[PDB]
Amino acid sequence: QRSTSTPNVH
Amino acid sequence: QRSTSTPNVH
Amino acid sequence: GAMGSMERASLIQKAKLAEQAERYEDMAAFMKGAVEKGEELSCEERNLLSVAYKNVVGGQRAAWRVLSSIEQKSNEGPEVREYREKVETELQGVCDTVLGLLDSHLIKAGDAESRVFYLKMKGDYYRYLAEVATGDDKKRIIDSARSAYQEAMDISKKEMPPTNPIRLGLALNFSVFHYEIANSPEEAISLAKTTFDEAMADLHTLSEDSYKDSTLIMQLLRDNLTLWT
Amino acid sequence: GAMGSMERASLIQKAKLAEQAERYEDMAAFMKGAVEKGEELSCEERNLLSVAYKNVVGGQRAAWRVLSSIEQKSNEGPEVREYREKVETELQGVCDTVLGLLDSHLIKAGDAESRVFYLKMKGDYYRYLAEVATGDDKKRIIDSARSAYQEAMDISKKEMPPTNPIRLGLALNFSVFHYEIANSPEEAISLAKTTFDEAMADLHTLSEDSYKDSTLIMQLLRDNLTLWT
Ligand SMILES: *CC(=O)NCC1CCN(S(=O)(=O)c2ccc(Cl)c(F)c2)CC1
Ligand SMILES: *CC(=O)NCC1CCN(S(=O)(=O)c2ccc(Cl)c(F)c2)CC1
Ligand SMILES: [Cl-]
Ligand SMILES: [Cl-]
Ligand SMILES: [Cl-]
Ligand SMILES: [Cl-]
Ligand SMILES: [Mg+2]
Ligand SMILES: [Mg+2]
Ligand SMILES: [Mg+2]
Ligand SMILES: [Mg+2]
Ligand SMILES: [Mg+2]
Ligand SMILES: [Mg+2]
Ligand SMILES: [Mg+2]
Ligand SMILES: [Mg+2]
Repeated sequence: QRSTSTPNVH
Repeated sequence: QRSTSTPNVH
Repeated sequence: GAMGSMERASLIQKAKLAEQAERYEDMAAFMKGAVEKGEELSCEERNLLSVAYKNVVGGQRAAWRVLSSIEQKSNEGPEVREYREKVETELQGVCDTVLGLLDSHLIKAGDAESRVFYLKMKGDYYRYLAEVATGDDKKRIIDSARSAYQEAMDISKKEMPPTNPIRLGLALNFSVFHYEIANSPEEAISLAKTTFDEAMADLHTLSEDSYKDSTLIMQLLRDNLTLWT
Repeated sequence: GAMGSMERASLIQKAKLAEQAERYEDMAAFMKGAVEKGEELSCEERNLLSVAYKNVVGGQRAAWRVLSSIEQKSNEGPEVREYREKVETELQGVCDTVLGLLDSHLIKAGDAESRVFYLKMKGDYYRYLAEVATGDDKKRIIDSARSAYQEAMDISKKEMPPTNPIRLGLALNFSVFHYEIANSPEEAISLAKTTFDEAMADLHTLSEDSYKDSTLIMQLLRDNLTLWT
């Protein structure tokens, strides 16, 4: 399981 | 809601 | 072609890698190169070809439908129409590619299974062209789709048991044609019903290596019948 | 360019249509054309650019990861490596396109918000190049990513409140860099922790028009810290 980066929103 | 056609499998 | 220098077996292997990677345009390109080697496709390879192009064109159809709906809601600037026409042209180019492979290489001769599958595919991609067509074209494409489906139907009823998944998938898609494209809901409903009823009457013909596919389509026939009644 | 003849406003409008249609390559092309008009981007437009390219490159990264995993499991024919190299080259071309727009057009001068966002974007796309890089290149790309992130960090701590979503998103991605690329888990953990703790200490600075974004990133910082401890 990899680290979470900033996701896409809006 | 539209009709369902053959889906993708395998 | 772009795939002309690659071994057929390598093209098949890479199509399978592209499916695993969910790179369906790549997968379709690899499978096109494999078809262009001029040998027949096995059942497994026909499935790769089918899955690849159906994924590519399905995303195009779904995009076209979003933009077309925005376009019609704005009829109650040219940008929406222009962008819809751009997606439309791309979709038609993919359908033209598939129909060209079918006519140039695939439809012949051969398995009854394979002959029915390619004619069903021809019906499908003419149907996708018919979803976005108008005018003098649209009537041409609709008769082309019907003729392909109807020939596939005749062969399938002659040569395949009523639970065969190609037979069922073809009958499912032909009824969707009747309902959604030809505006013949009674035709669609009677085809869906007799297809399902005949599969249940001869349920014993399910095949060990494909029965999950068969029963999936039977359920889809029943879902369409509930939707249509 | 392919978008050179289209009005900037039409390019923005079509990017929004392409997002609605989930045509992210089209959306990225439209946004590239808009950037190339040479005017600054608003916050809304920066989001379109960000969403578009992140979608394009995210699908490439996920495909690369599938193929790379198959490649390593087969080290315990050339087709897997070849196809992995083909996806890799495409990914690098997208990152080169984004980095070129940043350096050619976007990074200047301007909002502290906007300056931080573009430097964070530069860090991200160097990081994506670093995920697939080796050798004399890899060290070059890693320092490039760090330098971009570190400059963005300095500006953000000077000019933005600790709950600002660009500030938080940057700090989140910089810590992922430390953990996954630079192999500095203590650096990553200490950055994630102080970022989250400082946002909670100054929770009152949440903005009415962006607080859902801020609290999403704070939770992602906490998820990474749980994963890393
Ligand atoms: C042996 C062979 O030709 N295999 C290729 C398959 C045959 C069936 N088609 S189909 O599109 O008719 C179909 C797809 C999914 C499901 Cl669940 C079906 F029952 C049929 C695909 C290619
Ligand atoms: C005003 C402005 O510049 N808007 C553009 C946004 C700024 C934030 N970034 S981000 O990538 O840092 C980000 C993305 C998602 C979420 Cl939930 C964030 F909190 C930050 C995107 C572009
Ligand atoms: Cl357009
Ligand atoms: Cl007959
Ligand atoms: Cl390749
Ligand atoms: Cl400073
Ligand atoms: Mg060959
Ligand atoms: Mg109006
Ligand atoms: Mg037209
Ligand atoms: Mg033979
Ligand atoms: Mg302009
Ligand atoms: Mg081995
Ligand atoms: Mg390489
Ligand atoms: Mg100004």
